[PDB]
Amino acid sequence: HYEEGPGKNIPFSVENKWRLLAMMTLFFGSGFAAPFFIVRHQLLKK
Amino acid sequence: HQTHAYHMVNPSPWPLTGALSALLMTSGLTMWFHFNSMTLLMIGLTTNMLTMYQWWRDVIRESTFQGHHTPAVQKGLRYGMILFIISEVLFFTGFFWAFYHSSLAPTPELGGCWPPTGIHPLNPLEVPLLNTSVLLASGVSITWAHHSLMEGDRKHMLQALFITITLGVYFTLLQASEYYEAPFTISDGVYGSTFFVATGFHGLHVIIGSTFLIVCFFRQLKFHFTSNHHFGFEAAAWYWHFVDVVWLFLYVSIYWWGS
Amino acid sequence: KIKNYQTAPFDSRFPNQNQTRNCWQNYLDFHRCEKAMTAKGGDVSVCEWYRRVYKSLCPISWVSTWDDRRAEGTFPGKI
Amino acid sequence: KIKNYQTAPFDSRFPNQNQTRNCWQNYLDFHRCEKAMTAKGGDVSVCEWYRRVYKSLCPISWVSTWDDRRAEGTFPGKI
Amino acid sequence: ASAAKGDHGGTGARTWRFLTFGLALPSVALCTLNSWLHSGHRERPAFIPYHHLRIRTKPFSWGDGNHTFFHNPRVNPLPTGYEK
Amino acid sequence: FENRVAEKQKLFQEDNGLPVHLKGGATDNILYRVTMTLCLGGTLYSLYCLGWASFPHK
Amino acid sequence: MFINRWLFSTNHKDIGTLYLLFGAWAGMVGTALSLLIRAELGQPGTLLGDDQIYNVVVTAHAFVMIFFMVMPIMIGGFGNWLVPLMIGAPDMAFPRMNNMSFWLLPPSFLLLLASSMVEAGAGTGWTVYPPLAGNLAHAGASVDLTIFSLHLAGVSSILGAINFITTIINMKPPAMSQYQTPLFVWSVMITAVLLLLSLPVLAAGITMLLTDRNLNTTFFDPAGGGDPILYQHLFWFFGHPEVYILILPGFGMISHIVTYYSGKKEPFGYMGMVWAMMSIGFLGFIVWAHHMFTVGMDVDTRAYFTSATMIIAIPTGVKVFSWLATLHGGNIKWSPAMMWALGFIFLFTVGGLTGIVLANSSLDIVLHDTYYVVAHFHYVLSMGAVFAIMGGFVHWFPLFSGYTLNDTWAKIHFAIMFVGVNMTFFPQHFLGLSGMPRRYSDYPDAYTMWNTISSMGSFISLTAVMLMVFIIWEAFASKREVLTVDLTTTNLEWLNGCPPPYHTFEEPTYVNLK
Amino acid sequence: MAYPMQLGFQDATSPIMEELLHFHDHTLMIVFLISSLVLYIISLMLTTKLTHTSTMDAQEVETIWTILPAIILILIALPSLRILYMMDEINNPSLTVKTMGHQWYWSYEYTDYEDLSFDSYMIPTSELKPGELRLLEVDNRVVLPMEMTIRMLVSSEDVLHSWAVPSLGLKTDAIPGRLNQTTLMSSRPGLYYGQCSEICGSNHSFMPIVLELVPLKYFEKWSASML
Ligand SMILES: CCCCCCCCCCCCCCCCCC(=O)OCC(COC(=O)CCCCCCCCCCCCCCCCC)OC(=O)CCCCCCCCCCCCCCCCC
Ligand code: HEA
Ligand code: HEA
Ligand SMILES: CCCCC/C=C\C/C=C\C/C=C\C/C=C\CCCC(=O)O[C@H](COC(=O)CCCCCCCCCCCCCCCCC)COP(=O)(O)OCCN
Ligand SMILES: CCCCC/C=C\C/C=C\C/C=C\C/C=C\CCCC(=O)O[C@H](COC(=O)CCCCCCCCCCCCCCCCC)COP(=O)(O)OCCN
Ligand SMILES: CCCCC/C=C/C/C=C\CCCCCCCC(=O)O[C@H](COC(=O)CCCCCCCCCCCCCCC)COP(=O)(O)OCC[N+](C)(C)C
Ligand SMILES: CCCCCC/C=C\CCCCCCCCCC(=O)O[C@H](COC(=O)CCCCCCCCCCCCCCC)COP(=O)(O)OC[C@@H](O)CO
Ligand SMILES: CCCCCC/C=C\CCCCCCCCCC(=O)O[C@H](COC(=O)CCCCCCCCCCCCCCC)COP(=O)(O)OC[C@@H](O)CO
Ligand SMILES: CCCCCC/C=C\CCCCCCCCCC(=O)O[C@H](COC(=O)CCCCCCCCCCCCCCC)COP(=O)(O)OC[C@@H](O)CO
Ligand SMILES: CCCCCCCCCCO[C@H]1O[C@H](CO)[C@@H](O[C@H]2O[C@@H](CO)[C@@H](O)[C@H](O)[C@@H]2O)[C@@H](O)[C@H]1O
Ligand SMILES: C[C@H](CCC(=O)O)[C@H]1CC[C@@H]2[C@H]3[C@H](O)C[C@@H]4C[C@@H](O)CC[C@]4(C)[C@@H]3C[C@@H](O)[C@@]21C
Ligand SMILES: C[C@H](CCC(=O)O)[C@H]1CC[C@H]2[C@@H]3[C@H](O)C[C@@H]4C[C@H](O)CC[C@]4(C)[C@H]3C[C@H](O)[C@]12C
Ligand SMILES: C[C@H](CCC(=O)O)[C@H]1CC[C@H]2[C@@H]3[C@H](O)C[C@@H]4C[C@H](O)CC[C@]4(C)[C@H]3C[C@H](O)[C@]12C
Ligand code: CUA
Ligand SMILES: [Cu+2]
Ligand SMILES: [Mg+2]
Ligand code: NA
Repeated sequence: HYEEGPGKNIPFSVENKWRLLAMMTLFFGSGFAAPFFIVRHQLLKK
Repeated sequence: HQTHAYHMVNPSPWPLTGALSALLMTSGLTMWFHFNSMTLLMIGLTTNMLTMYQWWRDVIRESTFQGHHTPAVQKGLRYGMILFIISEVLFFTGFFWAFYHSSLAPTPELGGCWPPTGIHPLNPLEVPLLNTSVLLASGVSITWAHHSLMEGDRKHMLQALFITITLGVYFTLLQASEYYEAPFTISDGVYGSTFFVATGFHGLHVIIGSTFLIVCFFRQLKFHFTSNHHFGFEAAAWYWHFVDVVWLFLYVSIYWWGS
Repeated sequence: KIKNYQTAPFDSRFPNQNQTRNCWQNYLDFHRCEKAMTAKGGDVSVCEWYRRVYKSLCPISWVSTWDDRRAEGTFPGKI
Repeated sequence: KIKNYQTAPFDSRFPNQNQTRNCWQNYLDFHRCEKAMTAKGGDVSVCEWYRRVYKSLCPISWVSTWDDRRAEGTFPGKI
Repeated sequence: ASAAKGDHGGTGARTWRFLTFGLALPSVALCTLNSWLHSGHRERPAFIPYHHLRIRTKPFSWGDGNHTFFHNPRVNPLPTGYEK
Repeated sequence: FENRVAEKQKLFQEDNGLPVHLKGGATDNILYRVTMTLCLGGTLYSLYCLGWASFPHK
Repeated sequence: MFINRWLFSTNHKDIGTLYLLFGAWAGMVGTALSLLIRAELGQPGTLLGDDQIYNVVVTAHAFVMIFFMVMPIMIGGFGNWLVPLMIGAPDMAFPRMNNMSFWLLPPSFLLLLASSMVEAGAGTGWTVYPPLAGNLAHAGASVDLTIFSLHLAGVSSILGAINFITTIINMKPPAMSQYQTPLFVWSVMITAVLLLLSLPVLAAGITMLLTDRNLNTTFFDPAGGGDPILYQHLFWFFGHPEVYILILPGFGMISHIVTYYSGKKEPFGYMGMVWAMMSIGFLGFIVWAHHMFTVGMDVDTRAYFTSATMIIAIPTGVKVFSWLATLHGGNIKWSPAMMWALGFIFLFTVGGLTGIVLANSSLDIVLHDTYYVVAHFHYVLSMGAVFAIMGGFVHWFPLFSGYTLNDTWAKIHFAIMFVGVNMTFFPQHFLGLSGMPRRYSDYPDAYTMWNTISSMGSFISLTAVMLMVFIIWEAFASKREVLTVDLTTTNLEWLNGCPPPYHTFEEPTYVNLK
Repeated sequence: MAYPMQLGFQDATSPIMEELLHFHDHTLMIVFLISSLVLYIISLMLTTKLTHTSTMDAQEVETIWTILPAIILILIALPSLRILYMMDEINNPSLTVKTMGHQWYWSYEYTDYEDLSFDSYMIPTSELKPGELRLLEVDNRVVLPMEMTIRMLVSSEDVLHSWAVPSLGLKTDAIPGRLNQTTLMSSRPGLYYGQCSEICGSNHSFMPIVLELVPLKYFEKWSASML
């Protein structure tokens, strides 16, 4: 069986709030950054 | 322990393999259409077949072998199949809409008439009529198969089901031959477009339907069905009637009225 | 003669925003009439009205394409 | 001119035993043509073929009734 | 409608089998007779390069890109006409 | 043919803690590993194809 | 154990969590795209390039916000999490198929990203109209990857619809009739019915565009006797129901939030609310041509579509007044969720009203394809749908996670967002009335002031989005565990604690028939 | 054209656009009234310590909020449909002009008598003469006779485009293989601008429409000289 309770019903860990901040930063940051880099990609092709 | 009658399904990998196989097939179609390669498509079709095979195998294991299909579970599966068929009906509706739109207001490029100038339609009284008698006949034989199963008659259920399948195959072979013989092609304007895409998707459904019936035939051979519990057969029969009704609309609309 | 045409008048047969058929019809009519007159020994001046109307309504590229096709033998319409 | 007519030839548009529309169509065609020619300043001789065909096919009483009705203003066909 | 036969006292397996062999299959046999009679290759019409037919906006992803999937040499002309 | 459903019922109800998709035996394992390998490998390959198509080959 | 739980899930809660995560990520992508749009229009001139790269951005912004953010969050996230709990069900009818609806989304999203990576992207508008979207004006794989993305998202939603309808009809307690289920459950079922009926038509239509592009069919090509307008009919037949699919679950959550924070045990006029959602769902299938008032249709067809479209204001009006009537006499709790709901009621009404202005085919001649339309839909989507999602998120976050957010920070988040979206979209009404066209990378000089103010408002919204990420972090970082929740007698989803155990309702609820 | 900081519609140049302005004023008042009424009621519900949390009956007040909106919708539909039908009235034009959309410019054809036709491209910003409008000027304007009923036929030779002139209340999609009709009638002489209103690719933002309305006499001379 699986772990249950606050902080245990999720695919990411919230054991360390700083490691968590790193996770969330990469997660949400990669999403927000993607369009900018795709725009850069399109501009650097021609 | 649970005190409800519903099915708590074991964690399964098939939803993921199925989703990935969808990515491989669409990626694959793109590679084929634009980068002249069928590698991705081949892998996609293979993992798709493997996913469906294992997923449905597990459903049989959960029901026939483990007894998880209580009346409540079976009731839900009934709604599920009816809903699926409804969405299939709406899919075809889009193709019929395209057909009527084009045929009721023939544009000047067609000669302002329907069928377009240069198009020589198949005779609806020849193979298309035969195809119609074939599917209607299979609708009768599958009903005999259903009653035989309910009456606990194994031999006649198998016999009727075999006849139903043979008829579906006959239709498929006839259609394949008609496709080859047709003087018009999919590239012959909107007439060929509507004709081949609509009858083509219908032919695909006949193949899917026949396969479903074949699965039932072998599950029957293996004594999976009881005279009272045989949802797989019921679903296959509902799907088969759907395929039959879509053909009747195609026959009347495209082959007859549209000629 | 019974002319003095400004532009193609309202035609009750084609009263809506889509005027595609109006152009098509008149183009057909002119070429059918022109063929009948050139054949039976008569004058194409009777086909004038249709010529003026289709000329007024039909995009130049349409008329040009249709003309090219009638010459090529690939015009889909009946003339 | 282009004639030397014996009788109305086979017409692929009316290949069946019921020939009612063949007569009607040619009667309409002649009177439509005759109206177009007498109008735009031309000659009715171009309409000859239709006249010969309908005269050959149409019962005298039908032509007679239709003629009376065109005169009376009660002809239901479009001319 | 009501057809032209009768039963209805109880539509069961025997009845549906009766319909399968007494009505359905015979119908299929007749239509199979009719079809494998009115067949015979009808003479292919003269080719006319109509612009609304033999469409080619992008080559097909198979063969030489100019032949339809179920191309029949005998009855399907290419945009340039029938084949040799 | 003879009715062997009871044998299959015994096998699939055997308390061995295996999920239904692997409860049939060693073959289930193989088929699963084949399926998953083709899926993940095929996905990696599609990513590679995307990378290739993303750039012009002038 | 990690893989079995998160990749092989057959649990409605975990699957709902995956959807919420996916939708949150998609929201960041959609926000970035909206920033690129407003950066390009922030001052006269060209920033990124011509209309192609600009419209590839506009097109992706729409697809991401609609298909990857709103639908996954509302239906897949809140739907999966709450529906089973609200009817006391042990899980969804098809728990395994439910997992596939989720897993089809990442591949679908990958195809969308692929389409913008290859060639020059698909700069067609989210409506993907041919011939611009055809193989001559948009040669290459881009548009084909876009169509495939829609196919996968389509299959995901259709299977999801089948699962929700079956669960809602078949898995309520024996004594509970359909007229005893919460309004959110009603909103999800109706939404599922709209999805089941509309997506297959879209699928038919985009498949025909695919064949026109790759198999030489000519459904939309006049050269073969086709018609570009046929595509529009097929698209919009799905397109209008789609906008109601985007707002219905929102209406459902608003009913729960307004009732809850008004300290009421029930929403005002329950049966009228059910009637209203059903009517809206029905009417939503017979008004599609209002997206085609300038294509050249007969005047009678246009008079019909104008009339049919306005009727929806009646049932929608019943819902608005019922929400106000639920607030009436309440012991109002000014929580952050309530704020989002109150903003929704007002802002959605404004957006709906401008929709009624657009319903008039006469006026629409001048407003069509201008920023007046963009203003209308962003009030109902970026304020309506989004506020419902934010309200539901702050209200149920404690339930899903077991932790509480900081209310003050959440109220600050609401204030910033409220200013941002209004500053962004209100001026767009002026731009529309005055004639600024949609899908333009640059505009005539006269439109400069309003475009400048609109782009500044979009930056304020960005600040709100960044703050929200921090707020969620702070909740998980501090770990304030939930103890008690009020009104559980009329909010069954909270009755199993926060978060509820993996398996809930193993022993079903007891409900007498009397 | 639109001017800096404009809030509403461009001034009406045709009788029909005038008609739309009054219909919009009528509709907008209702929009303001309903939206402010809703905002007011929200504030009213939220500003009292008095409570009533027991079950409230609804089959009474729902008659009010069903009949009222129904009446209001009819009050909007009546003038809306009157205008709709008015735009469809048979008017019998004195001139027919065709316009074909292209990627990315418009071509015009005046083929009633002579076979006159020309392309109309946007003047590049680098090329504007002092005082000219950026993105709005074209090399060849659509010269038309003022105070006359003109039939405009719109189509396209490639992708979809849309021919619009806001000051005249016009917007007709340009669809390949289709000939859409609209009628134009300017109450005044002058220059009237519009822009392509259907996404058509790379230069969708840069293919404007400029109408030049002059008296019949000048229209004729211009006709001749443009041979
Ligand atoms: C941000 C830029 C602002 C620029 C302002 C105008 C400058 C005028 C100079 C100088 C002014 C005088 C000289 C010019 C007169 C031109 C008359 C004209 O041609 O007339 C037509 C024009 C102009 O209309 C006007 O006559 C302007 C009306 C402005 C109403 C503003 C409500 C604003 C609320 C909060 C501030 C805005 C942001 C939040 C908005 C939140 C949603 C409303 O075009 C419109 O129709 C624009 C509006 C479209 C429809 C929106 C409908 C629902 C809106 C609000 C309901 C609020 C109810 C509660 C009461 C309000 C509660 C908050
Ligand atoms: C749901 C739909 C949605 C949403 C929310 C938005 C939001 C925004 N949109 Fe819009 N937009 C569309 C759908 C949407 N849009 C569509 C359909 C089009 C038409 C496309 C076409 O023409 O083809 C369009 C077009 C469009 C244009 C017109 C482009 C043109 O015609 O040239 C502009 C211009 O300013 C614009 C701007 C913005 C901005 C600044 C926002 C900002 O308000 C965004 C602010 C950020 C958010 C509101 C996201 C927050 C949500 C989350 C991050 C989830 C959080 C996670 C949890 C709570 C779990 N959008
Ligand atoms: C959440 C999404 C959503 C919702 C719910 C709606 C709701 C409505 N929409 Fe909107 N609409 C869109 C999303 C949405 N729309 C999008 C995305 C587009 C553009 C697509 C594109 O081109 O890309 C669009 C486009 C659009 C057009 C096409 C305009 C054009 O392209 O030229 C029209 C036309 O009629 C329209 C009308 C309406 C109407 C009448 C409603 C009605 O449902 C609103 C009813 C609500 C009210 C009226 C307010 C509450 C009522 C009261 C307080 C009662 C009293 C009121 C009266 C008496 C009037 N919409
Ligand atoms: C024997 C009868 C049964 C029909 C199907 C059997 C074999 C064909 C292979 C797959 C067909 C499946 C669905 C139909 C899709 C396109 C129409 C095909 C119907 C067909 O087979 O039409 C043929 C064209 O083949 C063509 O291009 C076909 C080219 C094959 C490539 C398939 C293209 C794949 C596109 C699929 C889109 C998938 C999207 C579906 C989404 C579903 C909902 C999300 C007709 O042949 P022809 O030579 O033009 O004329 C005959 C002249 N003698
Ligand atoms: C020109 C166009 C061309 C294209 C046309 C193409 C094809 C034509 C169309 C159709 C023909 C095809 C196949 C027909 C054959 C079999 C279908 C199966 C039906 C069947 O056999 O149904 C049975 C009974 O009826 C039941 O389901 C009854 C219960 C049904 C439940 C599912 C429905 C729920 C979905 C939403 C509800 C709608 C609400 C209506 C009110 C709305 C008001 C506006 C099975 O039982 P069950 O589910 O346990 O229900 C228990 C109730 N006795
Ligand atoms: C286009 C826009 C349209 C504009 C909208 C117009 C809004 C309508 C305006 C007024 C509605 C008038 C309703 C009158 C109801 C009387 C209220 C009352 O007082 O509420 C109850 C009645 O129950 C009941 O109807 C149940 C309680 C009240 C039921 C109605 C209250 C809801 C009213 C709406 C709330 C505001 C939202 C307005 C929406 C715009 C009280 O019960 P009793 O006195 O028997 O028991 C108390 C015991 N005694 C006997 C000792 C006193
Ligand atoms: C259905 C019960 C409700 C009853 C309400 C009626 C609503 C729809 C049914 C009516 C359809 C037949 C009407 C055709 C008669 C007109 C002939 C015609 O010509 O209409 C044509 C299109 O019709 C077409 O495809 C029509 C194509 C169909 C579009 C309708 C969409 C609804 C389908 C979804 C419903 C799912 C049902 C599930 C099936 C069991 C073309 O359009 P025109 O504007 O003429 O263009 C010609 C111009 O050159 C001149 O202006
Ligand atoms: C060349 C051929 C390849 C082409 C691709 C597709 C190929 C084959 C598709 C054929 C479908 C096969 C389905 C087999 C399902 C077997 C499992 C089954 O039928 O499972 C049954 C449940 O029904 C269930 O889940 C019902 C399951 C519903 C499945 C029906 C779905 C059809 C799939 C269509 C997919 C394509 C869509 C169209 C594309 C545009 C098990 O319950 P019972 O029967 O009551 O047994 C219990 C008793 O024994 C107790 O005593
Ligand atoms: C360009 C090409 C695009 C290609 C996209 C392809 C997308 C996916 C491809 C791979 C998917 C195939 C894998 C098999 C799926 C079977 C689902 C199924 O059979 O699901 C069943 C439920 O749906 C039911 O019955 C009834 C519903 C049956 C649905 C069958 C699934 C077919 C998927 C295609 C749908 C197309 C949509 C049609 C409309 C256009 C069973 O439910 P489970 O939760 O499993 O178990 C519950 C247990 O109690 C059973 O004992
Ligand atoms: C929603 C369900 C639908 C899913 C998608 C349907 C997938 C359809 C697959 C079609 O695949 C094929 O592709 C080919 C093209 O490569 C063929 O080979 C051929 O193509 C060639 C390659 O150029 C030639 O060498 C040969 O002659 C030959 O005909 C071919 O037989 C066929 O199998
Ligand atoms: C073997 C089995 C009898 C029952 C049993 O398995 O004990 C018999 C009875 C009826 C079945 C047959 C049916 O009569 C229908 C078919 C008729 C034949 O022409 C070919 C095989 C055929 C497809 C079947 C094969 C046969 O082996 C079956 C399966
Ligand atoms: C828009 C659609 C045609 C789509 C197409 O061209 O493919 C057509 C088909 C049938 C039409 C409807 C039917 O002809 C019945 C009605 C006729 C009235 O004159 C207008 C509304 C009316 C309700 C029509 C509206 C609209 O023009 C419909 C719905
Ligand atoms: C009859 C039905 C359910 C009542 C119940 O069983 O509780 C109720 C629910 C909502 C009601 C409708 C809504 O209140 C909206 C409308 C209100 C008007 O007062 C009468 C008609 C009106 C259209 C109502 C008719 C009828 O009383 C409905 C449809
Ligand atoms: Cu031309 Cu936009
Ligand atoms: Cu709509
Ligand atoms: Mg448009
Ligand atoms: Na710009």
